[PDB]
Amino acid sequence: GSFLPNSEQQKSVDIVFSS
Amino acid sequence: GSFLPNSEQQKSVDIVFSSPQDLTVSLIPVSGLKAGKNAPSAKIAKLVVNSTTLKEFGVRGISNNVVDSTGTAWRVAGKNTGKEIGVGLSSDSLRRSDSTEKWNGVNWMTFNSNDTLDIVLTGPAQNVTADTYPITLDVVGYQP
Amino acid sequence: DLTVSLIPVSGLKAGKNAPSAKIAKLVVNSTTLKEFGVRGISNNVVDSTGTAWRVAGKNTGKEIGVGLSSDSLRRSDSTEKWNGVNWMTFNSNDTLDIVLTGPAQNVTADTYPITLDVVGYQP
Repeated sequence: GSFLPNSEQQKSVDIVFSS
Repeated sequence: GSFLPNSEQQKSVDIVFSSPQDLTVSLIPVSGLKAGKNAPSAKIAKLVVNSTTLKEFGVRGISNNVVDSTGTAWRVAGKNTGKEIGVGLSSDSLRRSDSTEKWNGVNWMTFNSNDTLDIVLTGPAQNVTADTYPITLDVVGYQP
Repeated sequence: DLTVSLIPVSGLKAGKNAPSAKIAKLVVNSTTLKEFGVRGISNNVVDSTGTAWRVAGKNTGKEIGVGLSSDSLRRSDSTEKWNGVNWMTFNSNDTLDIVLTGPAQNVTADTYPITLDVVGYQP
């Protein structure tokens, strides 16, 4: 039971609905 | 009777409930998405998590307006005009989830590190506008 | 002399474990001697005969109860003193389980040590 900040990872992407 | 002191022996072993564990991370937009009245549960992104049969990972919603204690329900504002839209993990993915874990008290929702958890516009439907909307996810090796 | 082997049980579960869940199996074979005495060894032994003691999680530093099973204590031949210090004796070429003493304990998801002094005896 625990958490490794070593693997606390961030990730972002851009979505685009067309119209 | 008697005890032989030369035959005494200290023997020792360890019992192992091995918490340790890790995970992998990547995210992909799916193309061919349109403005206006989208469907309920319409998939717009895909968190990819797979590896050497690794066991759990933890994830949250990351934005200006996160709206839950457990983790994994948030809203995102656009770039061009700035209307808000609801986003979230899918209703199947919340049933795949494994637990609600409390890193020193901070909740995280957990998932087997063996999936493609799909992201959806959660609700009733939303009349979305032709505009950009970023998403962000922090992902962590929650250890069982 | 004696030939000892202590064997961990596999498939154990983090957190709430079965009442007396089996955690290890002491083995003591010997050609010459009919019996052996045994005690456990730790920073907090909890009875006079040394068969109930406590040990702790290495990664997290928290305790668990450990000891010989209520079946295993009833296989003893006799309680015998070695200059006043007790040792429950048991027949050689036999196996004795180790269990989580007390009710369904909570095992805090870690690694735990065990240490046992075994000694021969000749009735």
